[PDB]
Amino acid sequence: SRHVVICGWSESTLECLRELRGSEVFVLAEDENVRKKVLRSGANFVHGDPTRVSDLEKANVRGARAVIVNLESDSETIHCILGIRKIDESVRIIAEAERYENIEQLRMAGADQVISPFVISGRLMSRSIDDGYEAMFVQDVLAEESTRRMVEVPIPEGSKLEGVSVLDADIHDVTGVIIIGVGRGDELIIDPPRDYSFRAGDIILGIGKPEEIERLKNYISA
Amino acid sequence: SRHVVICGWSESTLECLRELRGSEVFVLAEDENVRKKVLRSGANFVHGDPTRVSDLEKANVRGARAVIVNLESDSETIHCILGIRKIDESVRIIAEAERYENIEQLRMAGADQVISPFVISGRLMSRSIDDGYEAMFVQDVLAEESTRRMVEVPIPEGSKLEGVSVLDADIHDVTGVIIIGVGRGDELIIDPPRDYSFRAGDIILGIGKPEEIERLKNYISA
Amino acid sequence: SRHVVICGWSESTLECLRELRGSEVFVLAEDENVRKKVLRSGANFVHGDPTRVSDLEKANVRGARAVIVNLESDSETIHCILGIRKIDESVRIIAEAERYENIEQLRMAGADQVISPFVISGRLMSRSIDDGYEAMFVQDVLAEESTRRMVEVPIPEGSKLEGVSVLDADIHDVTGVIIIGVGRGDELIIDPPRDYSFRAGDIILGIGKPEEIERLKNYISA
Amino acid sequence: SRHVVICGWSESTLECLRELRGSEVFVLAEDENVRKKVLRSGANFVHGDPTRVSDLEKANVRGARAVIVNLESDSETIHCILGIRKIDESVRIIAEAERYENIEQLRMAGADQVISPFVISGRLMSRSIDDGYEAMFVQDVLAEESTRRMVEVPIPEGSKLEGVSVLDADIHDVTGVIIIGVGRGDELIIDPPRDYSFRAGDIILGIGKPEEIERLKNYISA
Amino acid sequence: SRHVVICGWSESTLECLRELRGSEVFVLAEDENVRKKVLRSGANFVHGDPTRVSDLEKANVRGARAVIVNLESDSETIHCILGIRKIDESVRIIAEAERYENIEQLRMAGADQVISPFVISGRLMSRSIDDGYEAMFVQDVLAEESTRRMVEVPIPEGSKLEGVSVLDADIHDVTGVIIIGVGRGDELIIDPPRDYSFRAGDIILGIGKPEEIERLKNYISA
Amino acid sequence: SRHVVICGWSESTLECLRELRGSEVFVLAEDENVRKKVLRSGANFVHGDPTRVSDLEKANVRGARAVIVNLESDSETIHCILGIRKIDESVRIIAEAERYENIEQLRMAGADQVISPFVISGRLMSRSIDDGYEAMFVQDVLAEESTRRMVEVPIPEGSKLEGVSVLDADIHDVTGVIIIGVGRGDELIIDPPRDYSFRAGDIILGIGKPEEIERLKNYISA
Amino acid sequence: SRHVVICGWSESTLECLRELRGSEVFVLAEDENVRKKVLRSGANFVHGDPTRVSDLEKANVRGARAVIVNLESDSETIHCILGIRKIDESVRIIAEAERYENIEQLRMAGADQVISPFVISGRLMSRSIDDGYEAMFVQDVLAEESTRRMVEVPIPEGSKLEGVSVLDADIHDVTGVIIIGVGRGDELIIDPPRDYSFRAGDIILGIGKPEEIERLKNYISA
Amino acid sequence: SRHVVICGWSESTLECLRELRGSEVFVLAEDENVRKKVLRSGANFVHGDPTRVSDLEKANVRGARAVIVNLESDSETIHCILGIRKIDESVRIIAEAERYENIEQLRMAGADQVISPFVISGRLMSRSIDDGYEAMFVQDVLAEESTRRMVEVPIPEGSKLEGVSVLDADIHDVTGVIIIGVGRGDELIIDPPRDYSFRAGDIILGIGKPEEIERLKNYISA
Repeated sequence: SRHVVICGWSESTLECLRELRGSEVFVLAEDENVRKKVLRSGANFVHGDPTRVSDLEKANVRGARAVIVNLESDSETIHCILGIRKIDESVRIIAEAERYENIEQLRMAGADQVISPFVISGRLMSRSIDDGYEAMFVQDVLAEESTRRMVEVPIPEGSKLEGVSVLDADIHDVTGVIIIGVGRGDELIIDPPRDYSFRAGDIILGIGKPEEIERLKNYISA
Repeated sequence: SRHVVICGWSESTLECLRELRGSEVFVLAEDENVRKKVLRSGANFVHGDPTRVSDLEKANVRGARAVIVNLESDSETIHCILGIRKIDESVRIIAEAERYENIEQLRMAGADQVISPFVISGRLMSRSIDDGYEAMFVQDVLAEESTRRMVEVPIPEGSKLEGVSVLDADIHDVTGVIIIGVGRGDELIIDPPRDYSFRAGDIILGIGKPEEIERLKNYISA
Repeated sequence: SRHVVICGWSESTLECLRELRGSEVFVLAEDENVRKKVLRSGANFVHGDPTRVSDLEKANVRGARAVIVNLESDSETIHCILGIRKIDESVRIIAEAERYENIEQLRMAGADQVISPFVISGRLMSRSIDDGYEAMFVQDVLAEESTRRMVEVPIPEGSKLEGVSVLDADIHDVTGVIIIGVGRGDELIIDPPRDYSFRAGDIILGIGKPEEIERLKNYISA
Repeated sequence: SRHVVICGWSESTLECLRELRGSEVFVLAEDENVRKKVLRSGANFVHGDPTRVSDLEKANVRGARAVIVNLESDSETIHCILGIRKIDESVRIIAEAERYENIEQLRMAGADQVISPFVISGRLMSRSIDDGYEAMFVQDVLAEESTRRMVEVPIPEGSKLEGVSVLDADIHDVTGVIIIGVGRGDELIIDPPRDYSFRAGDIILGIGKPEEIERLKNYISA
Repeated sequence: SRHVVICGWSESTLECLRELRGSEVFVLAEDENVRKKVLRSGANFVHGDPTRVSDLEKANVRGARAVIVNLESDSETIHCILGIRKIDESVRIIAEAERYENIEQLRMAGADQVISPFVISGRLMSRSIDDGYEAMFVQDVLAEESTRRMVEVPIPEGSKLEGVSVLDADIHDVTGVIIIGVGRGDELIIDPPRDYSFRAGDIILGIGKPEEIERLKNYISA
Repeated sequence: SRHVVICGWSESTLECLRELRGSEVFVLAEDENVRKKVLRSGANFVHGDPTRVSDLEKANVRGARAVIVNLESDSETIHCILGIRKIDESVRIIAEAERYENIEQLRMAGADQVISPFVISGRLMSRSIDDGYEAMFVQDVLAEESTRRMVEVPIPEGSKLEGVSVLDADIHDVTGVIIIGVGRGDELIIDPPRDYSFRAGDIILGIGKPEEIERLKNYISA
Repeated sequence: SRHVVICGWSESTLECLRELRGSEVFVLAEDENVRKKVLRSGANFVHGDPTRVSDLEKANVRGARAVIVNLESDSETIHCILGIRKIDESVRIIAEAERYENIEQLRMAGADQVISPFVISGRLMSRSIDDGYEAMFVQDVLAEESTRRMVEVPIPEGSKLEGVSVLDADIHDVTGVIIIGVGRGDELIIDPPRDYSFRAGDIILGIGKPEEIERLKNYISA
Repeated sequence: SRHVVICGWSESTLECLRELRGSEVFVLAEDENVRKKVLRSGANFVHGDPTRVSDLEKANVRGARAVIVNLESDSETIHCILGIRKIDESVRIIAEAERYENIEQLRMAGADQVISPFVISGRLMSRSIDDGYEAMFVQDVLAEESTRRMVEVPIPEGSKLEGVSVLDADIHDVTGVIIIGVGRGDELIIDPPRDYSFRAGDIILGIGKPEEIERLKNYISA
C-alpha cells in the first residue's frame, strides 16, 4: 500500500510530516513521551525498538512506500537499516546521518538516500565566517523559500517538449527558471548537454520564483 | 579581531573546526565532558554559561572575528545571541536554528546568518519519498562534493570582468559553471538580470566540477 | 474576554492563584507532574511546551486577559514571551525574571511588566547584614500584610476629588494612608508635586491599615 | 571579626555578593559545582553540608557578623537555622523563604530577618493582571533603582534633629524624601505620629531620588 | 476517630503495618511507586508532599489517633512535624531520626516520641567489635523475639495487685519476668523502689518467656 | 589483627567510627563522593566493589580484627559477607539487615552479629501508637543515655565474684544495676538461674545509672 | 504441575522463551517496562521484587516446574535463589552467573544448574586471538545450530540397547552421532568406558546432524 | 607488533584479560570510570569513542594482532566493526553478539569470529528445565574445567602423524581424547571421515582430561 514508516522522532521528522498525509504514517519509537507529539501531528504511533527486527515488522516495514530512519546515533541508524533490509530488500530507505564518516556506512547498509544536515550546517558555518552568500542561498531557497524555491517538476505525458533538446527548449530564458539537472530513474544529470533531449516522465530540477514555476508548469504539456 | 568564539558544541561545530585554524578558536560550554573533545581538536575551551553576559565577555566575544552559536535548544541560542549583542553590537553572529518558527526570532535577536539543518533535513525527507533528485543534489554537492561543488568566488581587485554584464560574460557557456547568484555587500542577487554589471569585490555563487571552477578562477582574474 | 494563562509552575504561580478565580485560569506546562498540583489549586491544566508557538495557541493565549510567564530559566521565559507576541501583539504579558541582566531582555521581547524576586531578595540580604529596617518593611507590607498593605485604588467615575489639588485633598491627614504615587495611562508619577490635580480613572498608590483603606474609599467617592 | 557566611547558592546570593566585600564572605554548599561560581564572584568556598552542625562549625558560623541562609528547600533552610542557633544563640541570621506557611517557621527556628521573594512575586503577578502600578513601583525602587531608591539613614551621634518632632523636622518639604518609618532598636514605627520626636541613633526609612537623599543626609548632620 | 497517618515510607513503616489495622492507616508520600506497595500492605495511600501543610490536612492529620513521620532526611522529618503541629497541637507524633544531633530538634519541633535506629545500630556496631552480648540482647528480644520478648502489660481494673507495693508483689520471683519499669501517664519509672505501689491502669514494662508472660497476665486481676 | 574494615558507608558507620580509633579503620565503598566524608572522620578509604572478592582482599579483610558490613541493600550485604568468608573463614563479621526475612540469610552467609535497625524501628512505631513506654526505654538508654545506660561489664581476672552464685551475689540489691544477662563464650544467659556461678571472664549485661555502674565495677573487682 | 517462573528479564530469558510454551511461563520483574516486552514474547508478567520472599510466593514459585533466575547482578541472583529455597526446598532452580567467583556461591545458595555465559565468552575471546577453531565449534553447534546440534536423547522404556555395552552398541558407526556422555541420576559420565552398559532412563549426550539424530532415535527404540 | 585492542569493557573482557599478557592489551572505552578497572587488571587504558574512526586509529587498531569488540549494544558493536574495517581490512576481529538476529550482521560488518553468550545461555536454560546434562557438560568443559577441557593442538612441522589417516591414528584409543574436528585453514571439519589423512599444521579439536591431553601432545610429536 501507500504507508510510510518513520523510525525515531526529532524536529526533522516533525517537519517531514508537515508535507505528509498522517493516516499514511507510522512512527516507530522507543520512548513513550513521543506518543502525544506524534498523535498531535496526526500520525500513528508504534511503541517498539526500531533496531529490533520483529518490531520493524510490527511497524509495517514490509510493504511500505518508503522508510525514514533518524535515530539518536549513527550506530542505531545503521543498525535499523540493516534490520529493514532483512525484512524488505527493495523498500525505499531514506536516512539521516550525523557524522560525515558514516555517510558511507549508511549507504552500504542499504540507505537509498542519505541526508547529512550536521555536516552541511558545520560547513556553512565555516564558509560564512566573513560573509557567505552560500549560506544565504541555502537558507533562503532550501529552508525558508522566502522568494525562490527549488523544485522537482515532471514533463507530463502530454507533449510540448517531448523529444525536444534542451538547447531548443531554451527553458531558462522562456521560464525564468534555472535548470540544475534532469532526473531519469536512478540518475540525476546535472548541467545536461545542449543535445540531451526530453521525454515524458523526466523530472526537471529547477530554481525559480512562484510565477516562474507557473510558466514552466504551463510550458511542458497540452 | 582574528579569534572566533563558539558557543556550545556538537558535530556541527566539530565540522566547523575542521576547515579553519583551531588556534584562533575559543569554545564556550557548560558541560565539562566537552573539554576533552575540544582540546583534542586544537581549540581552547572556556568553561562557562553561554547565556550569561559575564561569561560571554570573559570568552573574548568582544572584538571577535565571528561568533558561532549552537546551543542545546533554540531558547538558549536566542538568549545567547541577545547576550552577545549587549557586549558587541556589530560582531558577526552565525547561529543554528532547530525549529522553523525560531528562525525569525534568531534573526530579530541579532543573528547575521541563521542555519536550519533540521528544517532542511525534514523537507528533503518528505520530498524524497518517491524520487529525491533534490536530495541527491544536496547530498552530493553541499555535503559530499563527489563531482560538483558550490563555490563563492571573488572578483579580484584585478581585471577581466569589471564593468562587463552577465549577458556579455556568458559565464556558464564559457566556463562550465552554472551561475546561481552574485553577492554584493549583504545581498545575494539570484539569477541576476542580463544587463547586471560586475564590479570588483562581487562574489559569484555557482555550481561546477573542480576544473570547471578552475576555469572560472582564471577567466575572472587579471 | 477574561481567562488568564500561566506558563510554567512554581510557588510564585501558586501564590498568584490565591487571588484569582481559578476556574478561569489555564496553566500550561511541559511536566505532567504539574497536573495534580494545578488541579489541587483549583485551576485548569494544559500539557504542552510553552516555548512552542502552536502549544501557546492551544492554551488560548490569543485574546486572554493576561498571560503570566514564569519558566525554569530566563532563556525559556524570553522565548515564551517571543512566542506569545507572535500570536498576539496586544495581550498583557506579566513575566518573572531571575537575573538582573535579563530584566531589559524580557521587556524587549514584549513583557508589559517584569518582576525580579531574586534581585529584590539579594539586595535586601546585603542591605540587611546589620539591621535591615528596609527588609522588615518589605516583609510586612508586601509579603505578610501583617499590619499594613499596599493598594491601588481608583478615583471613581463619581467626583469628590475631581479637579482637586493633591495639597488641597489632604489625603494622608483625612485618611491615614500614605500616598506614594498616582498612575494614569501607564505612567507612575511617584510623590507628585503639590499642584498635581486629580481626575477620574487615576489610580492612587498607597500604604495603609485596612481601616485607613476603607477610609480612603469613602473619601474618594460620592 | 566581621566575616559573613552564606549557606547555599543561587541568583539571590549572587546578587547579595554584588554589594558585599567578598574576600570576607564564605559560601557553604554541598555541591562541588558551586565552587567555580563562588570563586568567580570573589568569595571563598567551603564544601560542606549546611545542615550538618559540624560543617556549620567548620564554616566559622560561631563568631560571624551574620549568616545568610538560602537552601534548596524550606525544609533545609529551617534545619540549617536550627543548626546555627545550636552553635551560636545570638548571631544575626537572615533567611529566604519560599512558601508562605514557612515564614513563621523560619522565625521560630531563629531567623532575625525572613525574606519572601516568591510570595512577593505571586502577589505582584495577580495584582498586575490589569494595571500594575504597584509592581511598577516595586521594580523601580527595590530592584532597578531607575528613578528613586529606598534608604535607611541613622540620626548621627551629632545634632540638628535631636529632640525635634516629625512635624517640626518637616522632612518631606525640606528634602523631598517620603518618610515611611523610624527604626528604633528592633522596632519599626511606620507613619510615625507628628508629635513623635527624633532621638539619638534612630534610623529613618525613606524613599527618594539620589539628590533628595543627599539632601536628607546634610539636613540631618552635625 | 481511630485512624493513623504515616508520612514517608520505608522498611520500618512497612514493619509498623504488620502490627496495625490497614483500614485505620493513611500513608502520605511524594513518590507514586510507593502506591502499589502501600496498597498491597493493606493501607490507604495519599499522593502529597508531607512537608506541605495543606497536604497533611488532606491526609487527615487533624483527628488522627497518632502520626508517624519517617521522611528521607531529618530536614524533611522536622519540617513535617512543624506542619503537623500547626494542624493539631495535641495529636500524638512518633518520628524517626537519622542523625544523633537531630534527636533534640525533632523533639522541640513537636515529636512526642523519637526513634534513632541508625544511632543504636552505629553504637551496637562499635560495642560488638570483640564480642558484644548487648547486641545479642537487642537482636534477640527487640528484633527477633526468638526466646524472650519485652512487653507492656496493663494491671486491669480487677485487683490482685491493686494497692500492693512492688516488694510485696515479688513479681520477678512469682512470674519469671524481669520488671524494667512502671509506666503511669507520661513517665516511665525504671527500677521502681520497693515501696512504690500499684494501681489499675499502670503499665508494667517487662522481659520474659511466653509462658512467663502468661503467668504475669494471670497474676494481676480476678 | 588490629585494623577494622568497613564495607559501605552511612550514618550507622559514621556513629560506629565515632567511638573507636579511626586510625585502625579502612572503609571500602563503590561511591567516590563518600571519600571526602571518610577521610574527614580520620579513616582511610579504599575505592572498590565490596561484593568483589579481589576488592575485599585488597582492603585487608584478611586478618582483620572485625569487618562491618552495611551496604545499600540486603542483597549486597549478603553477597559481601559470602565474599569475606572465602577470604577468611574465622574473621569476626558484623552486619546490618534491612528486611526481617534477611536476618536468617545474613546469619547463614556467615555473620557473627546481625543488627536490624528498621525492624526494631518499626516495632517501636506500632507499639508506640498510644503509650510507647518501651520506646522511651529504648530511646533513653540505648540511644541517648540520659539517665540509665546499658553495660557489658567484664569480671576481671582478679577476685571478688569467682564461684559466687547470682543468688548469693545479689547484684541488683547490692549495686542498683538491674541485671539482664550473663555472657559466656558466644552465648548470653538472660535472667540466669539462682544457682548460676560466676567465673572470671564472664560479661555482665545490665542497666544502671552511671554511678550504679561505678558501684558494680568496684564490687566486682579484686 | 508444569508452570515455569523466570526472575528478571534479558536477551537470555527472551531466548529461553523461544523453546517454551509461553502461556505457562511467568516472568517476575521489578521494572514495569518489562511488561510489554514479556507480553510480546507471549508470556505472563508479574510486577514484583524477585528478591522479596512474599513476591516470589505470589509469582507461584512453590511447586513450579522450574525457576529460572537471571537478575541484574550476582548479588540479586544469589539473594533471589535464597528466597526461592525458603519457599520450596526441592523446586528445580536454573540460574545465570556473571562472575566466575560467584558460580560456587549460586550453588551454595541452592541452584540446581548454573550457567556462566560471560566466563564462557571471555575464555573463547582469549583463546581465539589467532585462529579459534574451538570458538567456531561452539558458535556453530551451541548457538546457531547451522549444521549440527547437541542433543539429550533418552533410552526409551522400550529396549534395543538395554544391557548392551557401549563398545557393542557401535552408536557412532550406526548413527553418525558422536556420543559425548551418558547421564543417569544427575551424574554425567563423559566419554564412558568401553564396558559401560546401557539401561532405560539413561540420557545420551551427543553431537549430530538432524538426520543423524533421527537415526539415533530409531536405533535406540523398539 | 602483537598488541591487542579491546573495545568496551565487561565481565567478558575481564575474563579475557585473565589469560592474556596485559602490558600488551589496550582497552578502548568512552567511560572514564572504566579506567581504574582496566589498570587494576594489568591492561592499558585509552579514553575514546570506539565508534569514532579517529579514536580507533588513536588506539592502534592499524597494526594490531587482533581487536576484540564488545560494546553495550549490538548497534555499537556493528558500528565499531565497520570502523575497524575502514582502517584495516585484514586485522583479526573477534566480537560478542547479544541478540541472535545480529550474528549475521557482525559477520557482514567484518567479524572473523562472533560469540553469542546470551543465545547459548537462553538455549541451555530452556533445555535444562528437566535434566540439564547438556548444560552440565558446557559448564564443566568450557567454563569451569573441573574435569575435562577442550583443546586445539597443531600437528607440528615434525612427524609421527604426517599422512596418517584418522582410522590409523586411532587417537581416542591411544590418548583417551575425543576428537571433535580438524581445523584446516579457516575450515573446521567436524567428525572427519576415517580415510581423512592428517597433513602439516592441521589443528585437532578435542575434549580430554589434563593427562589425556598431555598424552595427545606426545603422541603427535617429532
